[PDB]
Amino acid sequence: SVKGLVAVITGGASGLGLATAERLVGQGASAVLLDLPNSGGEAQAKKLGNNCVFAPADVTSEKDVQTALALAKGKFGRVDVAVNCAGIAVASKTYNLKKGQTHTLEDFQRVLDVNLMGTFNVIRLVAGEMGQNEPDQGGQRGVIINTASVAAFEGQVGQAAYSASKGGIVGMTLPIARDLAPIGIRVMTIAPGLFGTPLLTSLPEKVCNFLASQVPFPSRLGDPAEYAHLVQAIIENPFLNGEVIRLDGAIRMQP
Amino acid sequence: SVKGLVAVITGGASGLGLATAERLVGQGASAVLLDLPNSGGEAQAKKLGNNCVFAPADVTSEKDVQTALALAKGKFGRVDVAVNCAGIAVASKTYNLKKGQTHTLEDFQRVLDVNLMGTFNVIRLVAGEMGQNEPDQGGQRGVIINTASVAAFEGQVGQAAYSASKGGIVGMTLPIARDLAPIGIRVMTIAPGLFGTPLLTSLPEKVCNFLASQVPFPSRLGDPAEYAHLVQAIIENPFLNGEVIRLDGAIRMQP
Amino acid sequence: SVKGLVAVITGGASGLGLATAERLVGQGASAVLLDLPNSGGEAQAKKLGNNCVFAPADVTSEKDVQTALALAKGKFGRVDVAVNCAGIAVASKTYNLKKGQTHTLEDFQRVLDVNLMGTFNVIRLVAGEMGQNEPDQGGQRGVIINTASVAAFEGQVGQAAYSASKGGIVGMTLPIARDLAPIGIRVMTIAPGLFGTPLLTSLPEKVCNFLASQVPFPSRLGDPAEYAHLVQAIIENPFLNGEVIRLDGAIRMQP
Amino acid sequence: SVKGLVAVITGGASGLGLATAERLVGQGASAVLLDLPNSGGEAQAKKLGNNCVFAPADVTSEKDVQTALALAKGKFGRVDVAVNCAGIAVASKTYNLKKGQTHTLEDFQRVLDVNLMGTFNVIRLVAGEMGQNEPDQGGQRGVIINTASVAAFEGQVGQAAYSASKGGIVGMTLPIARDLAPIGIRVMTIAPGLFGTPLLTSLPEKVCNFLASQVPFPSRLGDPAEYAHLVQAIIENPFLNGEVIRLDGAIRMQP
Amino acid sequence: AATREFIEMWRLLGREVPEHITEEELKTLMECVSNTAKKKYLKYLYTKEKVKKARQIKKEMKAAAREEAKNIKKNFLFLRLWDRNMDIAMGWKGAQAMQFGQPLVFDMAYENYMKRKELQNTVSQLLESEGWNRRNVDPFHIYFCNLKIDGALHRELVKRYQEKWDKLLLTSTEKSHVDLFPKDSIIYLTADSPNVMTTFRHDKVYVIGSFVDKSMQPGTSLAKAKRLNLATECLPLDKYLQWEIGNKNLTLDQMIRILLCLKNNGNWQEALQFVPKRKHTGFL
RNA sequence: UAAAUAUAGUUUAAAAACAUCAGAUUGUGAAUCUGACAACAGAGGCUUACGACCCCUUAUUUACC
Ligand SMILES: *O[C@H]1[C@@H](O)[C@H](n2cnc3c(=O)[nH]c(N)nc32)O[C@@H]1COP(=O)(O)OP(=O)(O)OP(=O)(O)O
Ligand SMILES: C[S@@+](CC[C@H](N)C(=O)[O-])C[C@H]1O[C@@H](n2cnc3c(N)ncnc32)[C@H](O)[C@@H]1O
Repeated sequence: SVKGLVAVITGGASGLGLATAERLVGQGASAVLLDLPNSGGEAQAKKLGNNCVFAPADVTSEKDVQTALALAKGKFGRVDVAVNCAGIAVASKTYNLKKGQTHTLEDFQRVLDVNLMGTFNVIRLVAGEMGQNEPDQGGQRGVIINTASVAAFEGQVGQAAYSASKGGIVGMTLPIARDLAPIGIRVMTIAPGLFGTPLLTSLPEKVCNFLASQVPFPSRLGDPAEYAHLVQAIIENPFLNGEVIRLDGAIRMQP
Repeated sequence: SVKGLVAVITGGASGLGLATAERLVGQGASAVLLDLPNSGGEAQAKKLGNNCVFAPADVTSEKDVQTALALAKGKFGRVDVAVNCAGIAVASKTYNLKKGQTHTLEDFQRVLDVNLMGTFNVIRLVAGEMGQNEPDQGGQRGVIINTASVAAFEGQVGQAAYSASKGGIVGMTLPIARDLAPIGIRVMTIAPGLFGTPLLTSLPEKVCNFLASQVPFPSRLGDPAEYAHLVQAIIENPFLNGEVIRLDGAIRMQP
Repeated sequence: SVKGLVAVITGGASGLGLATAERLVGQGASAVLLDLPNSGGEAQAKKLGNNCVFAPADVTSEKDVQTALALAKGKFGRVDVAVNCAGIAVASKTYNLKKGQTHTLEDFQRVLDVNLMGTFNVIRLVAGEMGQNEPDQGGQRGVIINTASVAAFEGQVGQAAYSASKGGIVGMTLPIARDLAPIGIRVMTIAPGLFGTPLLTSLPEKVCNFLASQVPFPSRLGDPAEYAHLVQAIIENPFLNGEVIRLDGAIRMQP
Repeated sequence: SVKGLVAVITGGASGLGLATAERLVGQGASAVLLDLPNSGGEAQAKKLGNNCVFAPADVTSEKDVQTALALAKGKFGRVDVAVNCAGIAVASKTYNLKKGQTHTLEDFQRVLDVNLMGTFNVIRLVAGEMGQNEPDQGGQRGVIINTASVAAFEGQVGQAAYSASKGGIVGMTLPIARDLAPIGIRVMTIAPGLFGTPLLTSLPEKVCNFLASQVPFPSRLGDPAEYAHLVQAIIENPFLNGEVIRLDGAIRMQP
Repeated sequence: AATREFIEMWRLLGREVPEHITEEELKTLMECVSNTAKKKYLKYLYTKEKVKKARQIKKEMKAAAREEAKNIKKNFLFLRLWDRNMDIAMGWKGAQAMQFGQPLVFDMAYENYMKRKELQNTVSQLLESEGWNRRNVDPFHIYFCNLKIDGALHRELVKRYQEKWDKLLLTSTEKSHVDLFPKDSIIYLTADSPNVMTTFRHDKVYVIGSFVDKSMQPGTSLAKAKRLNLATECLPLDKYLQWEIGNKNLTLDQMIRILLCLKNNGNWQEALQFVPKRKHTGFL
C-alpha cells in the first residue's frame, strides 16, 4: 500500500503530475508538488489538504531542486517516491524544403533541458535523499517513476525534439536502475500515449478528436486518473524495475 | 475493481496461474481453474472455496477448452477475464558440434503447441464467450492477459524452443488487440522472468541461487504473488492494451 | 566477398528467395534452391546456370530437408550460407462478433508449421553441415539468415497467425546465435516490409498504389533485388550477428 | 555505387569516422572530415589524397558546422552522405551511497551537447545542403547515418549519461526519417557495440581482453573497417530507412 | 393554397411538371417571382425525377442480373479492408496538414451574391475540392473563413456532410482571413487580377472565393481584395493555353487541383491539364 | 461596334459514360451495397408544348480596309 509514503511529484500542479498527487494523497500518502512558481501549484496544494505542499522550483536548476527537496524533508522528514511528469514539447519539422525552414537549435535544446536533463537532475538529487532512507523488509529505499512518451518509440512529424528527449529517458531507464540497484531504488518509466493533458490540448480540437478516435480501445484520450492508477501499481509492485510500460491503448502513431 | 468479475485462469492449478487465482478470489472475483486432469487443480479449487471451480481441459485441444468454457458459463454465467499461464519449457541446444547432438523437431513442436498454439486456442475460444457480454460503462467486454517470457527478448542457450513460442505471443499480442478492439476486449501480455514457480525451483539449487542474485533489485526470485498483483492492475486499468510488460526486476539474461 | 560460397536458399524458386539466388550466383557464389516440387524451381535452377541446382523438399518435413542438404553436399561439397525465405501468409480475424466466426485452429497451426517450425527445421539441420566446415581466418563456419516480417512488430488486423510465426523468428534469432556462437555460425534475421513479391503484385493496381504510398520513403513496394543486397551485406559483414534488420523503408503498419 | 558521392563524416579524424572515410574514399567517393581543430584531421585528409579534405568545426556550434558545410560545397559542389560519428563518453554512477557522490550535472550536459545536440545540429544543417540536390533516378537526395550505441538499449553501470544521449538518437531516428521522407533523405542509425577505437583500446588489457571475450561471435573487438562496410551497405541500399542496426556480434551488456 | 392548384393545372397543360413534389419544393416555387422562373424550376425537378427513375430501373436490373449469375455459379496476406485503411491513412495525413500544411483559404463572404441554385452548386464543388485535397500526397490546410454558423452555406454543408461535418480535418471559422494571417502573406486569387502569377510560392497564403457566379458578376472578388489592402493574382491561362471558348473563371475543384499540382513541383504543363479541354485548343 | 459561340466535376452525342460526398471491420467481383447531389452562361418573354422561337446582361473568340 501507499499509506504513509511521501511522494515528490515533479510538475504536480497540473496534468499527469496533479492527477498522481490526487490519487496518492487520497490513498493516505503525502505529496510534494514540484513545479514552476507561475504554475499555480500553491492553490492545488491547498485544495489537496494538509498532506500536500507546494515546492516552487525549476527542474533544470540544481539549486532549485535541492531547495524543493529540502522543503520536502522539513515538512515530512523523508522521500519515498519520485514521479517525473514535468515536460514541454515543440511541433517543428527538422527541415522544411518547401518553406526553407530549419529546426531552431534553441528549440531542440530547450526541450532537452526540461524533458531529459530536468528528469536526470531530479533523479540524481532525489536518489540522494532516498539513500538516507532505511531499507524496508524488502530492502527497498525508494521508487522513481519517469514519464516517457510513445514518441520515444514512434514519433510523429515535427516531434524530433520531443522524441529525442523522451528517447533518452527510455534509454537511460535501465542504466539508472542498474546504478541504483545496490542501494535498493527502483526506476521505472511510463510511456503514456494520448492523454487529456495541456501538452496535447494545444493541438487543434479537430486534431485531438481524430487522434483520440484512432486508439483501438478505449477510443478516447487517456484519462490522467488512469496514469495515476498505473503509478500506484508500480509503487506497490516490488518486482517492477527497469521497464518501460506503454499506457496508450495499443495505439501506434502514424506520421 | 475486480469484485464480481469471472476469471478463466489457464494453468491455474499451480505456479503463476494459481497465485493469480488466490488473489482474485480473495478480492471477491470468481476463478475457473483450467489445467490438466492430473494437475490436481480440483484440490486447489476446493481450498479457494465456492467462488473457485476446476475445469479439467487441455489448452492444445479445441474440444476440452470449449467444455471448460461451458462449465464456467454454467457455473457463473459469464466470463470477464482470461489469464494464460499454462506452458512448458525445454532445455536443448540447437546443435552441439562437440557431442554431435541436433535439437529434435518433436521437442520444438511440443513447446509451440502448448505455449504458443495453446495460448491462441484459449484466446479465440474465450473471446467468443466475452463477445456475449454486454459492454460496461466503459464499453469493455473483457480482458485477456498472456504470459510471455523474458526469453522472448533475452533468451539463453538451449531456450530456442521456449523463445520461439514466447516470441510469438509478444508478436501476436498487438494483432489480437487490434482484432478484438471493435468488440471491446483488451489483450495484454506479461513477460515474467525468473519467478519462484515449480519449474525454476526444479533446476539445480546451485544455479537458481545464482540467478536469484543476478536480479539487480530485488535480488531474489520473482514472487508469484507479485505476478498476480500485476494481473489485477492490468484488469483495473482501462488504458492498458496491446503492450508487453516485463516483470523481471531489470534482469537481462546472458549466454 | 561471396565468391566461392555455397548458399542453400530455402524457398528460392520465387519471391525474395529467388532474387537472393540471382545475386549470389551472379556474384560467383553457388546456390541450392530448396522449394516445393510443385513450384517451378527446376526451371529457375537451369536458367541460373550450372552454379544453381534445385532440391525439391518440404521445410516442415525433416526427411525432405535432409535429402536436399545431402544433394548440396554431393554437388558442391559444402554449405556456407543458408537463407530462410519460405513461408505462407494467412489473413483471418481472431473473432468476428457480427459474423460470429472464430479463427480456425488449423489455419493457425499450418502457418506456424511452415513459417516458424519450418524455419527452425532448416536451421538445426544446416548447422550440422556448417559444423563440418573448417573455420576460416575469422573463425566462421557459416552464416544463417532468416526472413522475419514487420508483422512481428506491429501486425495488422487478421495477422495474428502470421505475426505469431514471424514473432517467434524474431524471438529465437538471438538464442540460436548464442547456441551456435561456439561453433562459429552467425544467425541474422531480416524483416522486410511491403515487397513486390508475386503474392503482393497479384493484388489490384488500385490496392498496390495505396500500399506503395504507405511507405514514407521510398514510396514504392520493396524491390526483391534490394532484399538480396542486404543478404550479401550480412554475409560480407563478420560483425553482424543476432540482430533483426527491418528492410521496410521506415514504414509502421497501421491497423 | 558510392562512386563519385560526396560524404560529410563528423568526427572523421580518427575512430569510426576515419574508417568510414578510408573505405568511401578508396571506393571512389569524396569525404569531408569534420572534426575538432586539435583532432589532427588535416594530416588524415592529406593521407587520404586529393579526394579528402579536412573541415575543422565543432558539432555543438551552429556557426562552425555551417562554415564546414560551406567548405564542402565549394570543394566538391554537393553533399550526398552525412555520417555522424562525432561523440564522447563519460563514466560516472548516478549516485554512490558508499562515497556520497552524486553525478554532477556538468558531464550529463556535456555528453548531451556532443552526442545528442551535436548529432541533431548536423542533421538539420546538412539536410539543407541535401535539399538543394536534385533527386536521383530513385528520388533520393541524400543519406544520413547516425552513430548510436548498444548502451542505448542495455547500458552498463555508470553509462546513464552516455545511454541517455544515445537513447535520444534512437528515439529521433524515425521522427526525422518521417520528417525528411518527402524531401527524399534516408535517415539510418547504426548501434555499434565494442569496437577497436582508440578510446576503447586505451583501457588496460585486463578489461579490454575480457570485453573482447564477451562477444558471442566474433569473440573480439569490432573492427572499425567493418563499421565502414555496414555504412556503405546502408548508402547503397535504397530501402534502408528509419531503422537502428545493431553491429555488436549479438552481445548484450551485463550491469 | 392557391399555388397548389396552380401546379396541378400546369400538369394538365403538360408544363414538364413532375408527378410527386414535396411541400418543401412548393415554397421554393413560391419564391419564384416570374413565370419563367417557375418554368425553369419545375423543369429542374422534372429531370430530377427522370434521372432517379431511370437510375432505379437500371438499378433493379443490376440486382436481378447479379442474383441470377450467383445461382448459375488459399493464402492471403491482407484482409479486404482497404477502403477503411485508406480513410484512416488520409485522416493521419490530414491531421498532419493542419499542423504543418500550407494554409489554403476558402472565402465564404459571397453568400449575399448567390441564389439558391448557385449556393447549392458551391457546396457541391466545395465537397469535391476538399475531397481531392484529402487524397493528395501533400494536402493543403484548408480554411473556411467568413462562414457564418446560421448562414445558408454552413447549413447546406452540414446536410451534405451530416455527422462528418464535425470530423472533417479543416479549420472552419467566422473570422476573416486577414484576422488569421499577415496581410503581406495573403494573395487573393482572381481571374480579374492585373497581376499574372508565374511561380507558386510556398510561403504565401492563397485565398479562393467560394463563389459560383452562374449569373456573371465580374470584379466581385477583386473589390473584396481591394477594400482590404491584399495582393491579387490570376492564373497564366492566356500565357500558356490557346483559349478559344468559355469563361476564364475555373471551378473550385479545378482551382485547388491546379494549385495542388503546382505545390508538388509540377510545372504549368501538368498543372494546367485540369483546365477543361473544351475551353482551349491545345497547350503551348 | 458587329458576327458566331458559353455544358460550373469532365467528356460524348443530341441522355449516357467516367468521377464526387455520407455510411460499410468487405473472406478477396467492395468489379458491391444503402443514401446524398443531378439546372448545357444569366435574366425576362412567348407557346398546348419545344433544348424551339424572341429581346436584354455578362463572358469568350474573330473581324473592324
Ligand atoms: O460600344 C463600344 C464601341 O462603340 C467602342 N469600342 C470599344 N472597343 C472597340 C473595338 O475593339 N472595336 C470596335 N469596332 N469598337 C470598340 O467603344 C465602346 C466601348 O463600350 P464601353 O461601354 O466599354 O465604353 P463606356 O465606358 O464609355 O460606356 P458606353 O456609354 O460606351 O456604353
Ligand atoms: C469561378 S470563380 C467565380 C468568382 C469570380 N472571381 C467573380 O468575381 O465573379 C471562383 C473562385 O475561383 C478562383 N478563380 C477562378 N478562376 C480563376 C483564375 N482564372 N485565376 C485565378 N483564380 C481563379 C477565384 O479566386 C474565385 O474566388
